[PDB]
Amino acid sequence: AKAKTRSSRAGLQFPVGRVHRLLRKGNYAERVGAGAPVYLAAVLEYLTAEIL
DNA sequence: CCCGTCAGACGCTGCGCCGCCGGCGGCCGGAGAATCCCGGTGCCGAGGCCGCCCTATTGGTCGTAGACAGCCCCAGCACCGCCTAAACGCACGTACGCG
Repeated sequence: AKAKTRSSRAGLQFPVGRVHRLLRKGNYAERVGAGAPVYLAAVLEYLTAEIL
């Protein structure tokens, strides 16, 4: 089997794979819906793009 | 002759004119003092590149949040009538305010 990054699978650049781990250790919740981080990383890329 | 009336000239008063002076205002010239570029020079640090590995991704699972399906029932909403305090309009005037 071959693996592909999730960021590409969303057509995104920011590290969905990394940021998902952050909420897991961030203790904001005990369980995270897998859909949430993909949404989250998308937001940041929009925000960062807006400023520069 | 002088007074009296009216008339005419004088003196005084009020005015504008007249010239002077001042002040003001405006406008400008140009010094000149900064800022502003403009070009020459040289880094050091982006940026770029390479090694590498730890984490991200994959497969599987399993068990449990949570949907959802259904349900009861409070209590939020209508509305209805009677009441009056509460709101409203104006009427001054003086006092904050603004210059």
